[PDB]
Amino acid sequence: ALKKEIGLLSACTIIIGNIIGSGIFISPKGVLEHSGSVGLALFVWVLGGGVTALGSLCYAELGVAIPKSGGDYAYVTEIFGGLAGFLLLWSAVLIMYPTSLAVISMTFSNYVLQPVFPNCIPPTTASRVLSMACLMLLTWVNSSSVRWATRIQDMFTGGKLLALSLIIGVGLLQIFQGHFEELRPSNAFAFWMTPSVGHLALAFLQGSFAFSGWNFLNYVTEEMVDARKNLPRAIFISIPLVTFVYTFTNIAYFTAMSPQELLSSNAVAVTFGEKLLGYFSWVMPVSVALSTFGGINGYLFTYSRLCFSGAREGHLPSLLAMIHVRHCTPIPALLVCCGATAVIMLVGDTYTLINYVSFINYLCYGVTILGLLLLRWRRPALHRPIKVNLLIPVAYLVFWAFLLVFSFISEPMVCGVGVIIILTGVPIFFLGVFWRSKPKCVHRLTESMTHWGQELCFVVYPQ
Amino acid sequence: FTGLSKEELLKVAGSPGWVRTRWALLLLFWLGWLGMLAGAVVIIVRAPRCRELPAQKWWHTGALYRIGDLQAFQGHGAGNLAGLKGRLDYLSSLKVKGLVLGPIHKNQKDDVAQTDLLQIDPNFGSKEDFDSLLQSAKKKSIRVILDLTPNYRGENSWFSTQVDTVATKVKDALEFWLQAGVDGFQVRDIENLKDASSFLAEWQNITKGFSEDRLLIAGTNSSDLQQILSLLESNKDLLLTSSYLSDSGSTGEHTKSLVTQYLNATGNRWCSWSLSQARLLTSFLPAQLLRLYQLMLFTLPGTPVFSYGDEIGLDAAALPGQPMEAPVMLWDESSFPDIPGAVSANMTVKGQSEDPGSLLSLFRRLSDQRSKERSLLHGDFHAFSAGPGLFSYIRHWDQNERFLVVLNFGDVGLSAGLQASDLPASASLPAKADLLLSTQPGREEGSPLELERLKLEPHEGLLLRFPYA
Ligand SMILES: *[C@@H]1O[C@H](CO)[C@@H](O[C@@H]2O[C@H](CO)[C@@H](O)[C@H](O)[C@H]2NC(C)=O)[C@H](O)[C@H]1NC(C)=O
Ligand SMILES: *[C@@H]1O[C@H](CO)[C@@H](O)[C@H](O)[C@H]1NC(C)=O
Ligand SMILES: *[C@@H]1O[C@H](CO)[C@@H](O)[C@H](O)[C@H]1NC(C)=O
Ligand SMILES: *[C@@H]1O[C@H](CO)[C@@H](O)[C@H](O)[C@H]1NC(C)=O
Repeated sequence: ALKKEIGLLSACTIIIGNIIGSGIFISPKGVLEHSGSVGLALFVWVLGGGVTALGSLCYAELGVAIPKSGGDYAYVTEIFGGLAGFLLLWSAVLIMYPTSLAVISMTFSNYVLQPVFPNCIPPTTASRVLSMACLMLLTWVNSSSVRWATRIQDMFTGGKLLALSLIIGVGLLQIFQGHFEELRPSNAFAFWMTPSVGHLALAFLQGSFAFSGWNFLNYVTEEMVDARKNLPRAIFISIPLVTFVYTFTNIAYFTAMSPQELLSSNAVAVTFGEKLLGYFSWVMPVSVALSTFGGINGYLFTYSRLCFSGAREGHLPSLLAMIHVRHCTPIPALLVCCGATAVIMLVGDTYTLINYVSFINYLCYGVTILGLLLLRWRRPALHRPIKVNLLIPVAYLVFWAFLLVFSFISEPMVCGVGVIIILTGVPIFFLGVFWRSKPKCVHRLTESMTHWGQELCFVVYPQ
Repeated sequence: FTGLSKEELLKVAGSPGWVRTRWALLLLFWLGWLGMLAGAVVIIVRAPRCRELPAQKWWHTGALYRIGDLQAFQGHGAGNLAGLKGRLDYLSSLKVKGLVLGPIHKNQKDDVAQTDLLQIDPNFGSKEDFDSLLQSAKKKSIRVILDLTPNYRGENSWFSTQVDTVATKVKDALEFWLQAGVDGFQVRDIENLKDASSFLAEWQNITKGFSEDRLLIAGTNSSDLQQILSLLESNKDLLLTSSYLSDSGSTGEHTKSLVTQYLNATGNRWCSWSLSQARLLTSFLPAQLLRLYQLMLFTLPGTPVFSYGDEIGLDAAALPGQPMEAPVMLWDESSFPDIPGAVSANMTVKGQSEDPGSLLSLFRRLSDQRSKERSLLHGDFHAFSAGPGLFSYIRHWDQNERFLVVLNFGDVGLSAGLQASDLPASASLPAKADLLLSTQPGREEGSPLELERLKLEPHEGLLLRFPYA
């Protein structure tokens, strides 16, 4: 067995660290661009929280129904069969996770060099090297142990909470200072609209990127003590706090200055910090870097547990799913995730790839909701200690359908390319699992490579 | 399962040969991580620094809007400050950064005994109407500059009597008006004031004493360069509006000589660009050049100053029976009771806010660009040689989006004929550059156009934009 030591507090901190990343410091400009008004921009931030809460309730019910590890992928594998499960695993390993890790690391590097060049952009090579350095350090500390990773996650969650509380207090102080000319019902809707189409599709699809990662606690299961009670409790506790933090943070972002100043500045947090503090404003951006450093770990802790559980069932090469005696940690899985994140780094401007990940983690959220709806009728004999009232999957399904249709019309080329990329994994499935009794040249090579990696990394195969 | 077992591994991986390699590989990774971290610091240190912002004032960031006759600005019905209160929305839409209000003190005639600067004319309102305008203007980030010239209803701007009593009452006027809250002052026709250099030094001294963000503007009708520079020998933060740029403009070479010779003479200080102290552009230019000139004044390195009605091309020569010193602003076609029916659809403010091909649309697009980009705000200005009658220059601050403006004042079309080896290597013109807008509609925007074989049309201006290179 790997371990059973993740308590309620550790799981809650995992969820907060996964949710709170680079989204809150990057999204509020974009959501203010397509919405056009402060009120409509805040509408997206306040409704995405409700949608995420509905999805969280559905996932909590589904995860207490099926105790198997590797959530979001075990459910689909069991319900829709091997093919849909393999497609979801392929998309999650190749699209969702490395892109999010690259975006988080690049944000960390860009915001940690802000005081050095606070009038222009830093050199690209230095940013790439800093991001790769922090990725390598964090993958090493993850491969070293699990208790250290949990402790680091807890300290960084505390740090993000403190930084966001400081920002919320600084933004709030203007209620007593009388600086609430913005959000005043007089001005209120300072702007109405400009287009006459569904441009809100790529405002929800860009504002619901700071909400990504709320389902990741389901991946770290078989490592959670008393999953039947602690998982639903953590899911029910984390989401309201995140929504309350994010809405008020956006309120403070729009209260201190004008929408145009977000529409021009590329340092949304830095402008606020330098205006409302003047001197000693160097404290906030470093905290942002600190904040972002709490994200990468929270990803590498769960990503490694996905690619692990995705290799036991034969959907991934047998060289993974490795357990290392003397502090069991999936070492080759962690190396694979770090390398996969690194290869994306050779291609820049992934801030245009937020649409990519945000489309893919809507497709493979509607699919799981559909699986839950199907299993609700097909197998009503399952023991479900925590149950959710119906119409929640239906509401999430209609919202999901609307967002898909309205986001597949605005910019079709990139979405179609991504759909083709996730769909071309079926031949890989057929060549890997569906095709059996291969010539000896395949088995001998596979066994030799597995044994070599085994001897190199000093692991044991759970099987 | 597929791999080896724990016991087999321990028998084969506990012997020397594997414990050394993993320790060697662990050392190699640690050396690489520190080697990458040290390499990043080397690149960061061996990198150029970023230039520092020059701490701009409130009048560096946009144009100013002179209004001469408050009565004629609205016409009938409203002729006081309360009447202007409802029209600040239009000015805010224009993205101007100041308001040079016309004289408001009670002036009866050339009799200086009862001519005082410390009270407002009853026709313009009162103190509570005046002050309410200021804070409402502040809520729209609009600064108010008060004009005070003791004699404006007569032919002499400073009376024919002595200058002792007018100077001391003007000095007392500022002390009252700074306490009131005005953000600047203006004096017109200082050439009628004896030894104007000394008094301007005192007024600049007193006004800047109250605060550092205050302004003082002076107006002259002289166009001689030597006369203009005479007032600036003792003052450094003086905005001088004069007829220097006027009395010419038929050829682009003359304007190029006038602009270039002015800037090096003053040492590239901050200046104000305006064709006249208190009169519109139409009094000096034909109707076909208003679009071109409004492009020049919004990219030259200074603070452009416009009179009211210059964004709509208001002209008193197109409407009979209009005084030259106080034309009535044309809100609609019913604003001029005399000879009704001669006002067309493009001579009204409401008739140009929906057509993206009118002067007001061009004024608002240019105004937004001026107060947005760092190159236009506080960037260096460099002009290079071009073809006959062609005026071209580049704006670039440190590394921001470079701008390229090309103007053809001739009446015949020709090629731009742009050439290299005359610009600093920091912002050398590339082979192709994007186009933002053109004076004459008909061209496309956003496409990278070539500059080697670029062609120009009569009385046309281009506003290109190319990135850092
Ligand atoms: C600019 O203003 C000056 C000063 O008012 C004008 O100078 C006047 O010139 C006429 C013509 O000889 C004289 O009769 C006046 O006595 C001058 N004024 C003074 C105060 O001495 C000058 O003509 C103006 N220039 C333009 C182009 O309008
Ligand atoms: C300007 O003001 C300062 C401050 O008192 C004073 O010392 C100086 O004499 C003044 N100069 C003139 C020309 O009024
Ligand atoms: C401005 O005048 C000075 C003095 O003659 C001269 O050296 C300088 O070249 C002039 N400026 C330009 C741009 O030629
Ligand atoms: C502008 O008004 C003039 C005045 O009659 C008219 O001749 C011209 O056609 C108008 N232009 C447009 C574009 O309507």
